[PDB]
Amino acid sequence: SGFRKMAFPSGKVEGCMVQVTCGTTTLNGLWLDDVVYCPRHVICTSEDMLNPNYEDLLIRKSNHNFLVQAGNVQLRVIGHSMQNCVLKLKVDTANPKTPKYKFVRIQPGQTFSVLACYNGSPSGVYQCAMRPNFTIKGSFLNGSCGSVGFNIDYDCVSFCYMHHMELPTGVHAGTDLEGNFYGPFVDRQTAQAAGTDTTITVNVLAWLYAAVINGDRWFLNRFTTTLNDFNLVAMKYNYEPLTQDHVDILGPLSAQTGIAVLDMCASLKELLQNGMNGRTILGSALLEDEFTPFDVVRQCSGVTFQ
Amino acid sequence: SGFRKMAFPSGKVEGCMVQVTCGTTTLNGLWLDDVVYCPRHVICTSEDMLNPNYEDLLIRKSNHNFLVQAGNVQLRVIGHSMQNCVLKLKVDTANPKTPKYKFVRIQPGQTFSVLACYNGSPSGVYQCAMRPNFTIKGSFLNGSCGSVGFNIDYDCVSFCYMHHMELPTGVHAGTDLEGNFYGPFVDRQTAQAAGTDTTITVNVLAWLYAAVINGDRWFLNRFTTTLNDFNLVAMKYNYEPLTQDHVDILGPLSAQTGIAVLDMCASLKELLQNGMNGRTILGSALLEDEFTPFDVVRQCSGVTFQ
Ligand SMILES: CCc1ccc(Cc2ccc3c(c2)[C@]2(OC3)O[C@H](CO)[C@@H](O)[C@H](O)[C@@H]2O)cc1
Ligand SMILES: CCc1ccc(Cc2ccc3c(c2)[C@]2(OC3)O[C@H](CO)[C@@H](O)[C@H](O)[C@@H]2O)cc1
Ligand SMILES: [Cl-]
Ligand SMILES: [Cl-]
Repeated sequence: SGFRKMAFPSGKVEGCMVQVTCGTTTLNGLWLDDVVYCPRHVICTSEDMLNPNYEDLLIRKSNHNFLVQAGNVQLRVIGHSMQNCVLKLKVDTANPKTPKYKFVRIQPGQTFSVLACYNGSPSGVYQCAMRPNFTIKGSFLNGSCGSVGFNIDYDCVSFCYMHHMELPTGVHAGTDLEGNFYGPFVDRQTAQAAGTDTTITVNVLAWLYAAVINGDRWFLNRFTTTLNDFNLVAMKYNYEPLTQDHVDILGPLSAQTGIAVLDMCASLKELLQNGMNGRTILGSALLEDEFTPFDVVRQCSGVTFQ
Repeated sequence: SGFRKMAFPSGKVEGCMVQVTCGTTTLNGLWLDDVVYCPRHVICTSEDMLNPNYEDLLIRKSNHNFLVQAGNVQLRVIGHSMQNCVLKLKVDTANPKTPKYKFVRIQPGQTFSVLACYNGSPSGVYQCAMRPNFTIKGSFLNGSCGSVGFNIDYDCVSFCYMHHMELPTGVHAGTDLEGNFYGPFVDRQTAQAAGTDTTITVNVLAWLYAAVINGDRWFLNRFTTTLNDFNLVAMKYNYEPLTQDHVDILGPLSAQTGIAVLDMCASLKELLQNGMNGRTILGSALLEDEFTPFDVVRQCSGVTFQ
């Protein structure tokens, strides 16, 4: 036992990272089959970003202007095109390391792993979640744009995110692999502010289920509640309303533990009202919301990937 | 910016994981060059573990009894030998994926990443630290024995840990790659209890330096202290005494931030005495001690690995 914020093994995605340089800008790209995906702002300069017209900035570029390096070998670019906020560079070699993969657009509250990269070289891996206000709370220095978020199922990598920018508040915005941003964010430097960072209540309960499975049970109480009562409390603490679909996704953890979902909501409610009183749950002194119900089951079941 | 508990990319180690079965027991092994390392308790049954005599249990084994599978291909075992608590199985093929690597025995307070594996297949990766009482607080289900902890420098993997067992308290014990356990723990089921889980003060300050670099500065105050005063406080809160070598390792973060190490200790001191008052630092409501000073510099500098 033990429960930890665990990322997916990163090897399969490490094999797709490449460096992309246009003019003076270098960032990362993702090499899948014979196509290299990267943020389109690689073609921008520093003022270019105040109010760029990418359609016009790309007119000045040709295939030979995009220097793509995979490890120490240069890749040949035979085509380029813009799709939403991403450029797709067609190279003349298929990546030999391409895993089986899919492109998916995730929902707020879902989690995924990030392989932070600089200059096409991996730096580290950590788990993140798509926040209800559509930002992620990552770790990104300059040059990390183009690093991707992903989940792995069996032997299929589902890419879900590509990094594009940092708000003045230090949180992060990006796109899916079709180039569409999560949320209202745009790839220009402007007054962009994030909405409320509401907590993903269904992940919190999942994590409370994890704790009981992993021996922490002090928060369990003699009470129960209803969805309509619970939700008055979640609305007061800036929590996502809990829904019947969520109660349903929590069924399996409820079955394995024998603790009814609504009794667990009653545990969460008292914790919101009274705090933890200086105690801890799974090593944390605050309620954790970046573990989905699939993530607790997966980690508590030892699911592996081939 | 942003600061997160980041693991090392796991691809290089994913290429060394293999399944090891002796009789009915399956666990993981590490395939480096032509040798496969795994816990010696793979040769034990269930009662065998109360007070095993591995010397005698191994006398009953031969090379053909150790079934080593790498992905879907079986490996041929041409030799086996015990070194402390690990068995070394010599196979007739060198692993083609062997990275450059080293075996190191770490010091308490040092951190490393774990690639949790089941049946020779990776499941996830997370960062851990060797605790002052020589246990690690991991995530391990049955079948995870043999998963390794590691750090990567440049393109050299320094293996530092191999998982072997769980104490009744849910914390974990293991060995280095030479087969010697960290701490007093032995590979038998007995009354083994962990000593105090003291906090690694030099990592805490490192993380306080990370927070200031990442915009959290509310804990900074108008005070300073001395090592001898500070240490009276660390001793009262079950913190490791801070030493001059530690002040020295913190120099670079002190230089980059302009906050004197002893002023930062004065910040840590008030936090120990008054608590955080319901606020948070780098997203945590408690003081984090599993980031070493090298880990903050590395993550805040974008160091990558080839
Ligand atoms: C085969 C051995 C094994 C596997 C997994 C676990 C841990 C575990 C954690 C979390 C969940 C579950 C199991 C699970 O879903 C939520 O529990 C449901 C009700 O018992 C069950 O119907 C599901 O098939 C599923 O096992 C223990 C032992
Ligand atoms: C080249 C661009 C760059 C690199 C790294 C960073 C972040 C950074 C974080 C943490 C530390 C340091 C830097 C560092 O050690 C601790 O700061 C010391 C005093 O300035 C310096 O002497 C060291 O070389 C080292 O830069 C910013 C910009
Ligand atoms: Cl916390
Ligand atoms: Cl974490």
